[PDB]
Amino acid sequence: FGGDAWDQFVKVGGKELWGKDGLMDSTIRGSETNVTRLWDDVEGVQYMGE
Amino acid sequence: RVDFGRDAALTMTTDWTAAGVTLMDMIADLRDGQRLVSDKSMSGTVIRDYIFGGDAWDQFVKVGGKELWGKDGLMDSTIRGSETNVTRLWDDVEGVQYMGELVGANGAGRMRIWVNTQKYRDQNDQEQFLMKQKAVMGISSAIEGVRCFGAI
Amino acid sequence: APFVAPNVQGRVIKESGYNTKTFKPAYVKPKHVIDPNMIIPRQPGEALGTG
Amino acid sequence: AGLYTTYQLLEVQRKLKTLPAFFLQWFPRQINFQEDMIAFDKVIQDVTRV
Amino acid sequence: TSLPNYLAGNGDLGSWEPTQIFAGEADIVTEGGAAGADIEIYQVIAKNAAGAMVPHDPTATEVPAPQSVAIGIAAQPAKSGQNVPYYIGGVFNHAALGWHASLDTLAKRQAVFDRTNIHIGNLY
Repeated sequence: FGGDAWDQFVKVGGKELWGKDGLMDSTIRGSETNVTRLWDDVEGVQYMGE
Repeated sequence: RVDFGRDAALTMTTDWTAAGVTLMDMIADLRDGQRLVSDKSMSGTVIRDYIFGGDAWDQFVKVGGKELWGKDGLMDSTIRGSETNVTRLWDDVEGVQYMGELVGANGAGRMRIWVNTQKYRDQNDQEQFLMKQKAVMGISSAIEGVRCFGAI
Repeated sequence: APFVAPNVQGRVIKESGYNTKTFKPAYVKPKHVIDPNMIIPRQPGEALGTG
Repeated sequence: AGLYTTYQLLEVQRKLKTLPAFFLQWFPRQINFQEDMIAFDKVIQDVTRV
Repeated sequence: TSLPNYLAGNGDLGSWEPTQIFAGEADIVTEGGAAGADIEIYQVIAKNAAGAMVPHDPTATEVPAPQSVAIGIAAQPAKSGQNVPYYIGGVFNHAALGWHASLDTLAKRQAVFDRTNIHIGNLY
């Protein structure tokens, strides 16, 4: 992702991601995604998980 | 003024009292700070420690304390996107105290939170807060401060 | 790096320079004058009547 | 003092800024060639027929 | 500002002459107050109509103005608005101090301080 693309992604999808029934709601065993919600704003390449 | 020559860009201002602000906007401001410091520093060191003024922390809780510790929120053990550990409840003291750690997943993105409300007596004998209360300061040991003593 | 057609000489690149910081410490000199009219009065721990 | 302010030099602060390699991880193969041009032959083989 | 110098020349680091301020043992007394104008080290300073330190200025006026009576010797330089530390008592070398114009000879430089705890004199 570019920075702006990722920011748009979190802006639009971060309520459904990390939400109830969302890809990360660990009560629901349909997935194992691991997208980190907080990341260092270093100028570089950041890994966000699967 | 013994100006140590810090870049003017690192003395930032934003309005957390403004309409529509949210927890992620506030953390965005703090990470704007983190980025500028990582860019400007000679060691490139990433800031891990934030010190909050009393009023700054009060505003921070007043705005983000619902998105934090809410469900779907940044602190919810059923959602594996974070390991934040910022406490619901804290002492109040004229001093410094540790509010916990605002971390991401595998140690990524962590920001240790401190609040400072310690007070000192001014040259004019007025009592004043040591840390600017309406502001947040990010700092790191990479500042490698030197305490300097000249000849008596 | 600059792309340069292999015929021609190549492009010259500039360096950039040091800067320095210099600091002189400040000086601090508090003092008190200890008069009798600050020695005489009762210190809180002292008894009533005959201090 | 007088002629010149004496000094202590404390250690130099070298910031060496770099662009670390990221995209080159998907270009691992190296070819050193003196010929004028490089050439590819790409073949499609629809072996999925009955 | 990096550009080396090539042509040969006679290179001097300047010169240093001790600035001996004191000329006696009368006990030294120091105060401090807001400056009303730019003040140099060891300049002789009055207090203007507002009570702020100002470089001494004989013949200021009409009745002579309060800038016209010396009151002390600046111990450190300062810009207007800043606090100036300054001596009020001691024996001082008349040459080390910064003096107004026309206040040249030692006779006049003493005449400015007879009535005070400051005295101003020669060095042998």
